[PDB]
Amino acid sequence: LDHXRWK
Amino acid sequence: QVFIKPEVFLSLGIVSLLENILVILAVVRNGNLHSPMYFFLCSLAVADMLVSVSNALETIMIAIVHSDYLTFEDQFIQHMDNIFDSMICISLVASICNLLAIAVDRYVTIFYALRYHSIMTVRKALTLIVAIWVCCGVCGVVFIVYSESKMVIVCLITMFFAMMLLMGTLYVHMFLFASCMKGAVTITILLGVFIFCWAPFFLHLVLIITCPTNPYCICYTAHFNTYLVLIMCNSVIDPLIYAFRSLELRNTFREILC
Ligand SMILES: [Ca+2]
Repeated sequence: LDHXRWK
Repeated sequence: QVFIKPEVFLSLGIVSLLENILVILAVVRNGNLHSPMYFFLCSLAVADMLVSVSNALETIMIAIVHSDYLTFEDQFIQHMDNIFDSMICISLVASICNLLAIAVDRYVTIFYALRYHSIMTVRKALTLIVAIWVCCGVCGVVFIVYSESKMVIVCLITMFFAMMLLMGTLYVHMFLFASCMKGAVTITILLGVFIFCWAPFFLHLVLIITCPTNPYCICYTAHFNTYLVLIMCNSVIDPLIYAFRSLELRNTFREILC
């Protein structure tokens, strides 16, 4: 996973 | 290509959680703040709570998996990402719908100030609130469970852009009057903080959908992690505007300390 989305 | 220490995310999340808890407990502990227009400011507090809690939990999980402590059955991380990335797509549509509801209620009470008690009663406002939250729950899940596509991004873009038009129309109405002088001034600020905070992120994804491989845009998105600290700062500001503009809520807070 990673922060926010559509990075 | 830039990074922010997780302590920032966690601290902002906890502080905004405490502020919204205070707002809702103040409304419930008081007996005059039961008007149907004062419950939408509780629903907005719930939306900001969702954003703060989800971001704090996501930061904690990323830091925990990064460290040398557990193994998480890769499916499982990809599952809690979608759980966490979906209580922010709900707390965005919910914020938009609640700002629209507050604006419509204020417009009704300013231009139709004769039967507002007959039409907009407490129970009817509660029904509208629960309907809004139920609908936004489905809206925020369908998007995230179907985010790999391109239609979701553009739909979000048009939603934000149209609500920007509604804000602009309300502002231009504010300067040409022909109760109202002080009525719709709150929803003018609350709609001027949501736009100022969700704008840097929102055009960030009009770019990657238009100019992905372009040396200008490339060094624009490269600051992604600081368009997310701005999203929290909308939840640490909104409860403050209620305090510095609604009188009787302030007096309730005095009862909170003593
Ligand atoms: Ca995520």
